[PDB]
Amino acid sequence: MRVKMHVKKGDTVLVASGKYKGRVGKVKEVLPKKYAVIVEGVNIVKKAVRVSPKYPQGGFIEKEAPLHASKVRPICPACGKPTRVRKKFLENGKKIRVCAKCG
Amino acid sequence: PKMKTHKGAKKRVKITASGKVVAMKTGKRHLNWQKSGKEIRQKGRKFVLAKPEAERIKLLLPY
Amino acid sequence: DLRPNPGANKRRKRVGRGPGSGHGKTATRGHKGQKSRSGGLKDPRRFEGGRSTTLMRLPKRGMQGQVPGEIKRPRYQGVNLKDLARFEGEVTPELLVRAGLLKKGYRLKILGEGEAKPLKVVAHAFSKSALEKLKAAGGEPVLLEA
Amino acid sequence: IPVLSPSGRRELAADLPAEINPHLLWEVVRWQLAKRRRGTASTKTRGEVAYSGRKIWPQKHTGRARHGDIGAPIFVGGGVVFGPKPRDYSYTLPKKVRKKGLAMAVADRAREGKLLLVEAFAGVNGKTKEFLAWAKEAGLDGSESVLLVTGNELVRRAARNLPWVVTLAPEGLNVYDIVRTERLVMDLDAWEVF
RNA sequence: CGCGGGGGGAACCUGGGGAACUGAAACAUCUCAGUACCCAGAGGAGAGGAAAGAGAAAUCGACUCCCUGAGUAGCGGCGA
RNA sequence: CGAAGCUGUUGGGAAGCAGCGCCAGAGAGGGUGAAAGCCCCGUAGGCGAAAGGUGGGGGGAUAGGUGAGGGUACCCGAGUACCCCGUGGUUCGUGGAGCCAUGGGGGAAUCUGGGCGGACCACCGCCUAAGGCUAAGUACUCCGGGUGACCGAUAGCGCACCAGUACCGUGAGGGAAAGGUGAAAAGAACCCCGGGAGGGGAGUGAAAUAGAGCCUGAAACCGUGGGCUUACAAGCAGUCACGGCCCCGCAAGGGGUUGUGGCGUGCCUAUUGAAGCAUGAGCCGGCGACUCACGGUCGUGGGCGAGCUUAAGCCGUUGAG
RNA sequence: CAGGCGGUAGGGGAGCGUUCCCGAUGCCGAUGAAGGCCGACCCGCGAGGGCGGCUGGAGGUAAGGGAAGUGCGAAUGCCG
Repeated sequence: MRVKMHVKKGDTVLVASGKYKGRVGKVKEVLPKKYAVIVEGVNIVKKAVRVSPKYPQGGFIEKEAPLHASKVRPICPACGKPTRVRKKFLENGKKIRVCAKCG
Repeated sequence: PKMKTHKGAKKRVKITASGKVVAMKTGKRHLNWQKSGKEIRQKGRKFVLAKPEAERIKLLLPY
Repeated sequence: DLRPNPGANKRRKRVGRGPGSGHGKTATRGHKGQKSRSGGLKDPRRFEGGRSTTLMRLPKRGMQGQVPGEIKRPRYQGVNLKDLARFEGEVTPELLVRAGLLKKGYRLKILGEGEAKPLKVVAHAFSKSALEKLKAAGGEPVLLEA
Repeated sequence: IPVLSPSGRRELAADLPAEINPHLLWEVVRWQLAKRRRGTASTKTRGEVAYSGRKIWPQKHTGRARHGDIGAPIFVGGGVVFGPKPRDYSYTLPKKVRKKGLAMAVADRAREGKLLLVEAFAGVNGKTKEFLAWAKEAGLDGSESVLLVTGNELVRRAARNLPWVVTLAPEGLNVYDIVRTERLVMDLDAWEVF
């Protein structure tokens, strides 16, 4: 394969692949595609330790990898990110847009 | 593969049209009998009554 | 068209074979008291004989088996009429042989049996038969000489 | 075949008198089809196969079981027989049939609804949709299948994804797939081949 | 001083050395085989290579690879 | 860079469906919580490659190569050819065997000369040895690729798991076994058995006949425990028979087992000749053996049919041609 | 309807069971492909084919015919 998926927090956007509702980003790696952003409620019961809040049983989490989300752009729907010829920044850029030059 | 037919056999025999296995025989090879008397003469050709079949084959490429 | 169960056109049969089995006549060979099945089983090209296969003979036809070459002579080609009395326009080889059928023939010879239109056709050598069929009743030419 | 300017086209003279040789037709055709398909696999063992430890165990006694040749074509890794052979065998035929076949076939496939403007427009000849726009303005729709010969890159670099349909251009001939189809169109009788 | 070069590299080169089993329903010519296989330089190629040619045709016109010729000519205890 | 709808009701969960809206020179393929074009990765395509460096065509191309004839008139690859013997190659094993290198001695000649058209003389023909260099179109594979009616992890590659290891060797040598929880370890919390080990609950958990020689899990080998059998008794043992003896069908019966009576010499390989202590048979599973190339040659549906059939290429073939 | 019918090798007739092909941008398919344990119905003389139940956990390939490393009790066989 290869290292090509998404980006950083900002807002990202939670969805319903069996979960529902939408929220902001958090963190994300590409190797296996795994990452996080609160919401996804999952608890990993710890072992016979204690150092931490105490012995065994874990807590809150998150969990996913592949596709299955979106981005912010209120009212109407959302689009992509075009280019630059003689406008604002030289001939580069792009920070998630509605369909004009914002988000 | 190939099967390069055998010259010798073909050095003598022939299938007279009819597919008949016919050719020369063996005998009057310059007497090899002696006796001034008489006989030798007798000679000719002849088919084969059971082998002939076989033969013709190893000569289906050369003809 | 379609794939309207296009089986076949009557008779064929891929009649394959197979290893061993216990059905019908499967499993056997046919022989015994006749040893001959080997890793390089005979072959089997005629083989056997057990009597020089009547090869007690000998060759007499002496005219070949020499070595480098054979007998070198320009082609020897005769003929017959009942083959193309059809067209003529001008009966000359190449136009024929070189066409329809028939192969090279340096020197030309002619005959056959049937009849035809006695018309001049290449003749690097012909037969009396044609003479009459192309004399006071036909047309014949001449040979090479070059 | 058009209905704009040109209007009218009929044929079958070819040889209506006979037309009854289906047997051999389909048959052999089927044959070469198999050929093309690449069939490359190997066979192994013969004498050696693997440069074995070369000869080994005893005899007389031995592990009770007989043996000498370390070729042990008895396990799932030893010699066996020649099942495949990259020699997918190169058999074939001519054009003296590359013809007659489809002849009788389409004739009856004309009783189906052949036709073939021999050259028709559609529009941008490069925009898929619009091409079909002449599919409807003609009378076709994904169901009874068909094909066609368009000797021009034009509609080629256009027809793109031709499901249920043809989208040819060059010349190779694909009767078979027409079997699973029906109607069709041509690029000049000449394009087919004199 | 200069390089070269020993040394290196799966097949494919060139060369120099060069078997036996097996066939021949024994066996000694012949066979496998100039194969297996050793040693020999180099290249990705290599080897080869330009007529003291072919051959019979008032002829063709460097050398290599394929097309057949031709399994023909022939080799041969003319035996395999 | 790229192309284009969802939706609720049920459904673990929805790639389920209707009502229908959609880009589509681009519906290849890998795929993300149940059989997904409009969804992560692509696929028509056409952008462009460098700084690094960097393999070279085309272009130009540089020093380094390119008239005709006429008579004078001497001059050119030697221990060389041609003899010779032993020769090898040549299809050429002596044979009427030339020419190639000849190992051995002989042993010249240089164009009004010199080699071959397979013996010694006579006519005629193309070439000019004994300097060496020479591309192109040729072979090839560990991998890169692709694909591959290529195998698909007791395969295949020895080998997808840290093997050319354990290991056996002395060298050489030789060679193993050993892939698979799951959408996510989320991999076990806690408390009573407690030697750590190995237990029960609970929880996560769509799923613990889901938890670490855990995928699904048969077969030889295991009895808990159930049901039908048995201590006068003789047998390849199984069968067929009335009978009785426990599940199931209202019924008809269907069953399971067996009493006795009857009945019973097996099985796989060899041969005048078998069941046979003539062989083999651990046991169950599991692997196992004439294609196919090419080549020869009788039939079969066929077409052409005195006529009936083109290799090796060249354009082209996603493909095909 | 007469007839035929045991029958080793051999030699015919098919049929059957057994893995890729297109059909496969066609069709079942989680109210299940696939394994299976069971089946004491139906179809197959057989080959088998079914045909439906419970365990079973991710795919299958129609009619058709087109290709075949199989139609394996065993060889003191290979192995586990």
